[PDB]
Amino acid sequence: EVQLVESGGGLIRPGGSLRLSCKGSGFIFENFGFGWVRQGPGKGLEWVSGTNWNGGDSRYGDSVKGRFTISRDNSNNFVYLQMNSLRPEDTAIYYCARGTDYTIDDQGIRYQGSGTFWYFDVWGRGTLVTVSSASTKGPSVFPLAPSSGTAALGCLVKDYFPEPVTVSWNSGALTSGVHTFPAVLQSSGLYSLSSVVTVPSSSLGTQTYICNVNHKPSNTKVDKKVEP
Amino acid sequence: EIVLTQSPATLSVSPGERATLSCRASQNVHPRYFAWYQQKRGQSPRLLIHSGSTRAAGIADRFSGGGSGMHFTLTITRVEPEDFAVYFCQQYGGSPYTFGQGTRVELRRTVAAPSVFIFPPSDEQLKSGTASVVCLLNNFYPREAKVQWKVDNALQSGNSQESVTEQDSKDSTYSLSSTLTLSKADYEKHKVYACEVTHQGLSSPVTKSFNRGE
Repeated sequence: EVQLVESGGGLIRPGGSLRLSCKGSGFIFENFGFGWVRQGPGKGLEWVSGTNWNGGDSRYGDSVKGRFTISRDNSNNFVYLQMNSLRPEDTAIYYCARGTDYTIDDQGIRYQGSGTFWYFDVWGRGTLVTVSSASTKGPSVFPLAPSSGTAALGCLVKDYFPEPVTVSWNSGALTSGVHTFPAVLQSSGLYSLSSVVTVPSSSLGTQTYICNVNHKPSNTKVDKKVEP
Repeated sequence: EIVLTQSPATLSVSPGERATLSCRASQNVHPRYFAWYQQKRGQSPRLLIHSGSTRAAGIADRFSGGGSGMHFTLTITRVEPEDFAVYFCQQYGGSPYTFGQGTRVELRRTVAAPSVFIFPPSDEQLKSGTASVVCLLNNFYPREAKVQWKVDNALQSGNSQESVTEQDSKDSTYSLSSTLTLSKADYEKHKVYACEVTHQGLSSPVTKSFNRGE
């Protein structure tokens, strides 16, 4: 029943501001501390901000000290994170996480009800925050012709924005041996991935192979047949 | 500031074996001020151990933490297939609170050599001013593999990007793609395009290549 829900994520140009909101429910919001943890594109976890049960103690991450601001509303079950002057390096999934419902002072005594942001026992689904100056674009689909056991063919989806893109082969029929690689951000601020599939050596001449690229954020749908 | 260093980077284990993850703190940390998190693919992280060696809510019996000073460990008695994920260690004895870079727990299988393919820049792309040469490594274990590009016996650097799949669900292998991007101008200036792959399953570095327009 206990759940945390993030909101406020989305595309933001460099230098812009944004405000994240977290709705706590199913627990006594008053006793717990809270904190924000972000996770970049396929990387580890980084501590961003945190606040205690009453909000009297608020620490921030080293990278974001001064730019970010955390606040809470105990009378409405909300945790906020004001983010100012966003750089491309702040692109990540931001998790709203619940702290403790207690604390322990210097003398080693336990204080019930005075929660803090030591560790986090409850995490939300997180909200995605993309910081880029580039504009929305549909992908260009180039073929990867098999030339000289077996043979590999594929589709190079290049220069699109933003994520995601879905690649399927022969609609829903072809699945076995298909490898869709994670997208890679280029120097131009545009994404680009590859999707390959291995087929029998003599299977080329008989049956055709199409990759169904589907980029919803640009209303783009592309069918690409691949041949030597 | 306390820097946490997890080792090993990748922990290759088999279902049933015992797993011991390590975290090397730069400064001394009180044993009661440490935590461990688990994160399966595509999901939010989850607390396993808090207060040094206390199992979180609904955490299985096999998980256990401990340690003091600069060395902390998380131990799984026998690992289940549900335990294959990324594990982060966290300290909170010193401000600011920091995480480890993470330890990937993978399913260990037998060594498999990569099937190396190579793709020339499509004519559709060359007609648009760019050129992308793709080098593919198929179904290879372990994850460690070095790929170096050679254009007319000249080593490349910085102009190539790599991407690798998650561990396959069927055969527990990996697949890697290395994309070398060049302008159409510099692409026409050359003839031989090679891709030298170095792997454990190979007795010696395999080199797949093609000649432009042949």
